[PDB]
Amino acid sequence: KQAAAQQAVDILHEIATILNCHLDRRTLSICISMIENGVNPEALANVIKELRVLGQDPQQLDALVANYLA
Amino acid sequence: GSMAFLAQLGALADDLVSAIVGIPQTTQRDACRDFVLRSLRRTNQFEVQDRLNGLEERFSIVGRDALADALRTRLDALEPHQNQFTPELLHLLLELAD
Repeated sequence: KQAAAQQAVDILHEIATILNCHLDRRTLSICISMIENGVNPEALANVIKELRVLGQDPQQLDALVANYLA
Repeated sequence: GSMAFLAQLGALADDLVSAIVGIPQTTQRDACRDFVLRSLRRTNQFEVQDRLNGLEERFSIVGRDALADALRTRLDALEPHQNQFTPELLHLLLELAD
């Protein structure tokens, strides 16, 4: 029952809704595993912002695809 | 640790892309995932708390005292769960706040 890790994550997602972060629990869960394996949270933030624009603007995702292929 | 580091992030980079960007089109997904691993290849806890304090103040100034109380009390509920990764996670939320 040291699996009260579920509660700590519950409170983080409440703070995330309060701050209007636009993270569901599942995306926050992914972030938590990444940061605890040593990903920098600022870099993670920047990656998430960029992923959001990629999904919103086809031109920028295609620009990514073309750099990735070259 | 670099090759091991990337191998360890691979499934999670996939999750991040799948959860955020969208869904089919294999090409876009492999490019987003490569972007995530390439981008990721210290947070100041006093700053984190100061930014959370300023948010509470701002909520109150604009007539959302309840949101301020919510934030303040969730952070209270978080303290017994505090570990070395808590400030970083709040830093991440501060960076995504909107």
